[PDB]
Amino acid sequence: IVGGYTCQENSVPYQVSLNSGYHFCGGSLINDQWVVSAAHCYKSRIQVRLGEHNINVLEGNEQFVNAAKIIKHPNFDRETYNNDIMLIKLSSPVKLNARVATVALPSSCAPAGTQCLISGWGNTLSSGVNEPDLLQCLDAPLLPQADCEASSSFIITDNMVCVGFLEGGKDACQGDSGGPVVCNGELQGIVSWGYGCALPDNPGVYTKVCNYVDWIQDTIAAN
Ligand SMILES: [Ca+2]
Repeated sequence: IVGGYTCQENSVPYQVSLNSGYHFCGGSLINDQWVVSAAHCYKSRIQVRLGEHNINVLEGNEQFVNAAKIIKHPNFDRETYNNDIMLIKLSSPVKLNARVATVALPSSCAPAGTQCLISGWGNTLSSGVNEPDLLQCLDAPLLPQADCEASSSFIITDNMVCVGFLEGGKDACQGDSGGPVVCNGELQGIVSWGYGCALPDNPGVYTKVCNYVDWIQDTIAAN
């Protein structure tokens, strides 16, 4: 997260870190045994880390659980990142508490202008790379598609939504991928891609979770 602020410790209880020997993506806890992330974050094996604040220091609220099933959306397109969503079923249910909690799925597609919270342990620089120890937060609004593409060097599909600032300076970045965009207590987006990070005229692009509520529920029920 570039241009954000350090989240208060465990203040984003649904935020998880996907780890394969190091942090590589984020995710969101949606029930005691399922995590939703981005399909581009797929790996053959993944350890899910919950209750984290400092990912490099054991602070006492961590729960590390291995992924049992890692299910990418069947229509995920690696070239365009269309349908960039994935479900992870944990090998065992986690213990839900104040610091490890679930986030609700969207009841509808939120409108442009809705204020949200984006979070993650991704790169904090708009140039170069800096991986933060502590979870970063960013208050950002959903943007109108037309506004987003006006002077950007990209376009988005109906399964994507731009979130952020047209002026740049504040945005998600590499390492935040798969993480949450929560608005009014509902997961409306998943960090997916962008052109650079925090660059003017190039807001971040996120998977529009409201288009996948049925797939998510069906998948969970089928497994
Ligand atoms: Ca820790």
